[PDB]
Amino acid sequence: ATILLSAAGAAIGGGFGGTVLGLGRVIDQRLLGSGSQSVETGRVDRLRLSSASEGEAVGRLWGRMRVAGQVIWATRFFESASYSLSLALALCEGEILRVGRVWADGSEIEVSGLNMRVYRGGEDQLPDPKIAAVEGAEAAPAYRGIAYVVLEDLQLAPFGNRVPQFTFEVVRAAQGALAEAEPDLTRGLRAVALIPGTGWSDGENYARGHWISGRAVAQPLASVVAEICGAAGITEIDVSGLYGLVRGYTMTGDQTGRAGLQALMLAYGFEALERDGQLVFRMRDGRVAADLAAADLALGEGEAVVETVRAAEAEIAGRVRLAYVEAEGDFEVKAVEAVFPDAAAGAAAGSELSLALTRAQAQGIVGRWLAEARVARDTARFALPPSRGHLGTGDVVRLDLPEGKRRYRIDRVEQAGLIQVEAVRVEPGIYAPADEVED
Amino acid sequence: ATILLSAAGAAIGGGFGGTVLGLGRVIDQRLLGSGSQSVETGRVDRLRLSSASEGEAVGRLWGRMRVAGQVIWATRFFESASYSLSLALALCEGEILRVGRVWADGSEIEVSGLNMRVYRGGEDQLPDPKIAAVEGAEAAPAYRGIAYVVLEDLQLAPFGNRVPQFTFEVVRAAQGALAEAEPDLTRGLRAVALIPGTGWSDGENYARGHWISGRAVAQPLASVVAEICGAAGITEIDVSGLYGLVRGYTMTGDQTGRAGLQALMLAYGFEALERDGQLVFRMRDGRVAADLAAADLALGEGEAVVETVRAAEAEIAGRVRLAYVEAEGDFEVKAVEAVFPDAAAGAAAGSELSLALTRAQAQGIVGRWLAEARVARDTARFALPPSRGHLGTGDVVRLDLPEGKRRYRIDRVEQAGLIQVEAVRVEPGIYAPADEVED
Amino acid sequence: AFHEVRFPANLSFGSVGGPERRTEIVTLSSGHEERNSPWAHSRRHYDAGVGLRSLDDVERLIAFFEARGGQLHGFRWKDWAGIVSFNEPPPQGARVTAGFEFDVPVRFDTDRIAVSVQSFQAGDLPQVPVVEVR
Amino acid sequence: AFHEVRFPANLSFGSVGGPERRTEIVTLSSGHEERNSPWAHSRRHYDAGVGLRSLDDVERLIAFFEARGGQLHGFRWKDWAGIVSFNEPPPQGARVTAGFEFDVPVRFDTDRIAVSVQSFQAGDLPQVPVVEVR
Amino acid sequence: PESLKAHLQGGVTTLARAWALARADGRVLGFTDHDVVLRFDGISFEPGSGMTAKAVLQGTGLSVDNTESYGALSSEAITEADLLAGRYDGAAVTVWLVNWADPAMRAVIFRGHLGEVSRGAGAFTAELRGLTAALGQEQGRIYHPRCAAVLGDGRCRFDLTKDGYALEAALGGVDEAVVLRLAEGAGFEDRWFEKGRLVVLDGAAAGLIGVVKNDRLQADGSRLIELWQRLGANPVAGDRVRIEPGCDKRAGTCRLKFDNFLNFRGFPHIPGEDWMVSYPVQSGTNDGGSLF
Amino acid sequence: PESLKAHLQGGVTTLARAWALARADGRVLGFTDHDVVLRFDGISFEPGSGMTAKAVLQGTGLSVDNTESYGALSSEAITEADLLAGRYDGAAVTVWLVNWADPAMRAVIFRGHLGEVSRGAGAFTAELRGLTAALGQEQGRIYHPRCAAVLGDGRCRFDLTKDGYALEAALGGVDEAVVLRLAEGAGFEDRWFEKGRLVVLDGAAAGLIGVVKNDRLQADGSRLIELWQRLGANPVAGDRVRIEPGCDKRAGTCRLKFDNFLNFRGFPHIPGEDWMVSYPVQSGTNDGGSLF
Amino acid sequence: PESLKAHLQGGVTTLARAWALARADGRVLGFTDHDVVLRFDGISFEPGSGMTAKAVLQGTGLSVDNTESYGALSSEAITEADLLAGRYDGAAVTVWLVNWADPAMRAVIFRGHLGEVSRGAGAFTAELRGLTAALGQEQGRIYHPRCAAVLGDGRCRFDLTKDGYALEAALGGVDEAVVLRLAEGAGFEDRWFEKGRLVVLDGAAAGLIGVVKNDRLQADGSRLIELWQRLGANPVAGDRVRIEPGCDKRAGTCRLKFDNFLNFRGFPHIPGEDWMVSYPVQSGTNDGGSLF
Ligand code: SF4
Ligand code: SF4
Ligand code: SF4
Repeated sequence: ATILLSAAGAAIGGGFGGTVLGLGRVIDQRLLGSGSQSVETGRVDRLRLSSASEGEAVGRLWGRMRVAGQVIWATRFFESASYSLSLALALCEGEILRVGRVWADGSEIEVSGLNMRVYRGGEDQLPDPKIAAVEGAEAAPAYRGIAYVVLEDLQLAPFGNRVPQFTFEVVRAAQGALAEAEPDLTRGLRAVALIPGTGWSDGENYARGHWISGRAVAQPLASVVAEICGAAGITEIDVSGLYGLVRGYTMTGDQTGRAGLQALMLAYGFEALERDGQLVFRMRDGRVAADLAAADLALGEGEAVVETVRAAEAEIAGRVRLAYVEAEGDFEVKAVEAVFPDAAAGAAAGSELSLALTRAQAQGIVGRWLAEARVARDTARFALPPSRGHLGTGDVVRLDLPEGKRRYRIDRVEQAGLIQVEAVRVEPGIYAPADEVED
Repeated sequence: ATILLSAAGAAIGGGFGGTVLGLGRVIDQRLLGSGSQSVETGRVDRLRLSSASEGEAVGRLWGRMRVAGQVIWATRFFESASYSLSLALALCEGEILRVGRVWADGSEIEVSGLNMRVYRGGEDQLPDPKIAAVEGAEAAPAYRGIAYVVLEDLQLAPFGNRVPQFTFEVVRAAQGALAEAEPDLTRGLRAVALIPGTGWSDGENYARGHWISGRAVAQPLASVVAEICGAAGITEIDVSGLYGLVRGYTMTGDQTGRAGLQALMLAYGFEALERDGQLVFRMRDGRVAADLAAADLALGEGEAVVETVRAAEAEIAGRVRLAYVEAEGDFEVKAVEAVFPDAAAGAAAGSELSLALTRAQAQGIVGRWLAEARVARDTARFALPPSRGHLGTGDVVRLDLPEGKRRYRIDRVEQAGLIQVEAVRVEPGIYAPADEVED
Repeated sequence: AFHEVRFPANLSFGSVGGPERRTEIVTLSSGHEERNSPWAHSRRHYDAGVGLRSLDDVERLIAFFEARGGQLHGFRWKDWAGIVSFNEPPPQGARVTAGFEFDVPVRFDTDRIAVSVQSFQAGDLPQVPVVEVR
Repeated sequence: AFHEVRFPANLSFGSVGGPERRTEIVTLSSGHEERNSPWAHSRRHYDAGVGLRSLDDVERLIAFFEARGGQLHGFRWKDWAGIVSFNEPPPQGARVTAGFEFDVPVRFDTDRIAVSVQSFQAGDLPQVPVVEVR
Repeated sequence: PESLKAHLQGGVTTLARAWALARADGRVLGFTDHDVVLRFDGISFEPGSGMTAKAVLQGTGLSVDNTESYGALSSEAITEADLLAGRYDGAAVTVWLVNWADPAMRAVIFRGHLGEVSRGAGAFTAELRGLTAALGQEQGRIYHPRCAAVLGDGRCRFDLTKDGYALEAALGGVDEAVVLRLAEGAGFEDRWFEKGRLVVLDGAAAGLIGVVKNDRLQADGSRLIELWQRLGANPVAGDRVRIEPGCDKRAGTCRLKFDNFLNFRGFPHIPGEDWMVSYPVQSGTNDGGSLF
Repeated sequence: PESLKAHLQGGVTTLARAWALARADGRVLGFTDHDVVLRFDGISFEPGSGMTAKAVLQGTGLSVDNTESYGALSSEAITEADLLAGRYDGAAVTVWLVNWADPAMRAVIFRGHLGEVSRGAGAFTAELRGLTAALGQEQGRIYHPRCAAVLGDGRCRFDLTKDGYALEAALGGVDEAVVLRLAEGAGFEDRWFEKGRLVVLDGAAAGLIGVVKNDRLQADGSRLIELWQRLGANPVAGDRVRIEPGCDKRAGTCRLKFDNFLNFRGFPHIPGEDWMVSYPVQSGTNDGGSLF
Repeated sequence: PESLKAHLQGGVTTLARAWALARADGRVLGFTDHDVVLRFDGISFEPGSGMTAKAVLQGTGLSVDNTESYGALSSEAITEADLLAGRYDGAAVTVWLVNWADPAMRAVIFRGHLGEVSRGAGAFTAELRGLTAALGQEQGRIYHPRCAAVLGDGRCRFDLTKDGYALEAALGGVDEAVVLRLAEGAGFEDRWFEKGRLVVLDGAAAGLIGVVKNDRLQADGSRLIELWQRLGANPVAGDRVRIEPGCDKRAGTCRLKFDNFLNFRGFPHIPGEDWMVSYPVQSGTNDGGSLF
């Protein structure tokens, strides 16, 4: 007997379920290009609160960034007669540097007032804190990986009498097998000293000064993306072409692995190329590798030497926005925007990045996207012969035409013995410092 | 070499990504019909709270409706010795009428107790409030578009000592180039007076009384939909066929433009027709323009003169629901439902409209949808010749048959020189007042 | 576009060709029809030319496709079938002639041609369709 | 729609054509099935006309397609096969004649025609399918 | 159709499609199916290009209409060096359905906005987005601590010619259309205009807008200026540009460089989340001040 | 299959498909592939219609099964003036797989619910939704301040015939099947039944339910009543309708017009969100009362 | 390509595809298009199987690459009794593009991971997931009150051979490859290993891992052990298994049975949601204690 209109049903499931197996987002997709599908990424956490449940995941972070933590092993309320507790707040995993500048619900509490005992969460397996001798040694938990902070005889008097939501500035050095080789500051320094001293003051040259207070924490972008693939298990990871400072990224547990990495591909713009099995992560530039003439393209599928698509004017992202974290002061969600002067009439396209970066840098990034997303309107769809197959999937083609000589970075190489390319328009001058003043 | 089963992959992306480029929802789709895809719309805000972050968008509203506002420029807590602040809460954009009936966290505070200075947010660029001479004149912000309300020497004593969430009744007149032409009450009145006076009392004839207290605020539906396309930039907008009162609609910033408008297409039901480049917004009626006989249809694609689809009984929306705002009393989220007497056994389909309307009107709307969604089960799919091409995309066809003579409003006209139509069944008696009693 | 020559003189019996129209049509399924014409003119659309002479004629014919041809040039075409009107109806033809005296400038409807050898000196090619681009 | 002329007199042996019925049909896979037609007439649908005369007849025939033709005009058609009824059943034909005496106004079912030259004076064209639009 | 129904109800009809697009520049272009050049307005529709007219769709919903409109590119036509450089972006069309026998028998099918143009293989294919393209986009301000408007905007009117602010000087040394030497660098501050409009009003790039960055004068008032993006048309080292001054969109740069601090349209103070959930501790500074 | 395996394991088999649908009205309809009229139950399956039987699908998941079941509409059959008016909506089917040589050798493939029927070109195509159609729908009450039940419901039993409440009178003046004159208007209040069941039990619309609105008597007890929707079958100005009274589903209209205020099944007071986050101020009214 | 461009820029080229997959076991397999067995490394590529090489795709995005790689299964080859039992799961490939005239002229197209293998009709079809398969997965710990690590893990090192913990004994009585009799049951506690690794290192299932359950000794140290799942290859009642002990992943079972309570990597106390929103009532127990 014949078939019904579940011919449309078998066309979907699993007719299209096989695809995504083997495979605000308003601005996330244009920056990756045709590329691949941009996974939902980094709904930035504002009002960081600590939930004491059993279903919250272990967070991870790299550098100076506040994290909420959560309660593990709180004793009963103790009335001195006007209360007292013994908390232990677990921040993040891995060996960390020390936790300073604790502030609870509200503005600020002085850490000298507290009796906190910070712990690195060392794989060395730090023993029991002995404040858990309330429980006793025989049931004292001895957390190996996670970096918990206990609190001792905490007076609940100044903040009500309820438990306040504590939030902790944490400094975590990037770890992993690629990180222990090639040591950056956080252990590479091996004794700096030279404290300038010589005592409201002269901090106008701090952004250009030789001294390294504050910014010694920030990990290079090379090892943090190496930490992601290390935790995911890819040790074949190649990352020598990366040049960036992280300064406090933070993704939670069960953040897909790649969706934590994909926020970095919007900020620093790097390729995630994978020429060979190395998965080369190179920083994206305009350095042209191909120099094709128009005479040197192959015969494509659609029988056009170069199909050139220019995207709609009604969707060009006239103004772009961020949701970065303040990273110098009290870590709070902020926003800058870049507005193109001719067409400001609409198309607001913003996204949220959960990392922490300064004020002139955020206006630099959004100034870079608004230029790039209007440059990346043009896409090219051509086929080039396997006579020059050394055009890796992330290279950029000069592509001489009779009218233009416009560069093109390429995506979605599908070859089978005929390299067919979905390029995208990329200029070299996009990837520069914006050189803006600071706050 | 051959191709893989990414033939299913290239069938999706961007094989189907080109479509939505050039293009509770349970009841939203049936009311627009085959029509077009109903965008997610109006998750109604209950517990209106004010967040003092930097990532919340500028709200917009039209008429008497409470809005949360947010904090901009709060001074430090001042202890008289038992606290004091200097807030400024920014409500919405555009020139507004005055803000009355402020109520904070909780029930109600008397505005005579406050020292608030309301501001219209005039494009005339209102100067500094001089309460920001705390900051000084040289850094005093002088907000042009947004309508902020400062608060002066606010005692935080009655509501705890924390800052309470303030919520403000705001009256905003519909603006835009189509609104300044054809003035309605809010400036059209040009002096009414005639205060009845002649002093629990006789308000049983207020809904039928000649006096205009309260309902003088409510803007006509013609200019509010003109304000949307004006802010979106369509000045070619045609709206003379609209007849409705808005009474306090509210969409936030980044509400897509159209998704704010699409809530009105569910309430007042209007076409958004676009015969010509005017984009005619006409109110939907049953006024028949076509009078086709069965002999006068063209030869379609499927080689059937009229394909008639009747939708499933298991999905007819047996009971429909709303989430309107109270609009007379303390503005709170409410709900009414209309239940069809024969089939009440299931299919609850509700949606949420963020506008404000009275009690007999809400039961009128849900009484209209439950009738319409069961009428709009029948859809017709026929083709009519270009000999009568003056059937615009939103007209309604009599469509004489041998058995029935059932009307059909049309959608999805695709012509290319053969006008092929996906109609939908529409009766005239649906669009009437329900004539119900009030609360 | 050229004004170069008519053609080689030889044309075999069977050189077919007649005017075209788009005239898209709806065929109203329950009665008569209604149909539109956007042309006001007609592409003459000559087909099925055949060169048949010695091989001395072939090398001036294969490069007829090549030299002044390429793809995109005129080579005014001779019809064996300044404004000409047709008065045999009470309607009118009134169809213009950009070239003089039935010369109908065309172009070949081929990506390639195919000349055959039939004997020591026989040169044949089966078809060269044209459409008379303006 | 015109009333211009019948046609050139010549029609070759093989000028085929017979009534065409919508006959919308369901074809139940069980067995017997029902059907109905919305015409109450029948498009006569004549095909395969051939003009064969001298080349003097051709130029009044190629512009027959063009001048009063275009695509969308009548040119009443002569059948070699005011209301005519058919009484050989106890049912009836009762089919109308808008034109007089079997003249059946039509239109050609072609975007183009294709006239051939078969000898110094021979003019041929293989087919001109019509459908007698009302 | 508008009173051509007498023409149209007859089966004998002759309506040939035709349309005009108005570019962002003042010139229009003409296109028709009729195969003979015709005009009714002063547009002179040419059948040399354009015009396949494939299947205009409609919808009562806010979703746009569409027509891919296959055609040809040529020297008289769009020519694609014009198209690639940045023109035809917000090009407005009207499609018409004229009678070629009498062009006073016509109507508009839709007035479009021509969103996506895909050119290739010596031809172009241009999706005609419908009247409702602007709906479906996000418009709003997000209370961010910068400004929000451009210089010419109504929310911050400036009178951008009011003094020696604009740099009107003609161009030399165009190099790779990002670097621009500019013979008359001298006349202004170093790094005066960092976010400005490089409107170029002569030559190849006629009326084309780019954005400046790196306003640096190296020697004797050279004023080497970069841009974010290519202009897309090469200036010929003789063109005239004018550059409006640069706004950092910040309160300090607003009031110092420009006088217009009144028309700010920005949100400088905007306390923060941690202020909001804070309860007032009775320690340290609790007197009225800036909170900055 | 149920013990026809002895028939079925042989390659020589003869199982001809056949099914019966029971309409919402008491009559059933018969359909078979066998090409000869056969019956096993009192259904008399007719091969004159129905029966293409295309590809019943299955699933352990809650998703329904489906069968499009192409067929024919005729005067003996569905006839489509029956179908369009509102019948065959919740029509229940059983598909069978009978042996035509012996109809006692049969089973049920599924028992369906016939959701979507698409008729066209002189035929009908009717998607047979599976047994699990009711799952996948939202059922609930939302604490709204009206009532929630219909009059006949178990949550509000009424005894709807208990007095002169129902209007049993025969119909005249049907007009456009929305307006109904009704000769015997007199006997009740003006605007008595505003949300009632217009069950019409005779003639063309036999047992068809509409909902009333605008119960107005103009002169001498005319009682002109509108409806929300068309009945879909024209009443013939002689039919008998009965109209149950109208419930506004409100506490005031409940207890006044009807006695049954006990069986309310509604939520009248329901304080509100602003009450919930309110802290008690010690000013004004703070004594026990209605809060209304 | 790596310095075969001199070979490749000529139109006369001869690059024949070829690839090697390394299974989870130490053996590799060879595959080539060249139709003659060739090798460059010690792999001995065989053209007897594999190798249709359909359309490797790429992407700058984190999404994997793919190649379906149609081929043949045979006794020398994969043979599909190997594949079905649980091998070739995380099989790592490298595809090469060798010159068959000179195999020193080669490169790697990608190094894959061979995710989905669909075998059927006497052939196999194996989707080659790209290098980035591991990205796109969720990895994390959720503060649950058990442990979180396996026995061999770095977060809980154990020295799993340190005493008589492992049961090294050779197998008898395999039955349906879930029940295992085991001749040498005696030597351990009853129900000693309940979540352990049944690594079988001889015979048919060579190096195949299952998980134990129901460690019960019925008579004279029989130790009948179930498994969760089939091994997929039948052990032959003579194989040698070793079973590591079972960890309940709980603090009581941690410290009692095992000494390693220090390396816990778990979260035993974890107070709860109701503790968090609780305000301290000044009644009953409010002295410092376990809260357990
Ligand atoms: S700084 Fe002044 S002129 Fe410049 S954008 Fe801001 S408000 Fe407008
Ligand atoms: S008013 Fe009474 S009878 Fe009517 S629906 Fe409500 S509870 Fe039932
Ligand atoms: S009980 Fe001990 S050995 Fe076992 S998994 Fe837990 S920590 Fe590791």
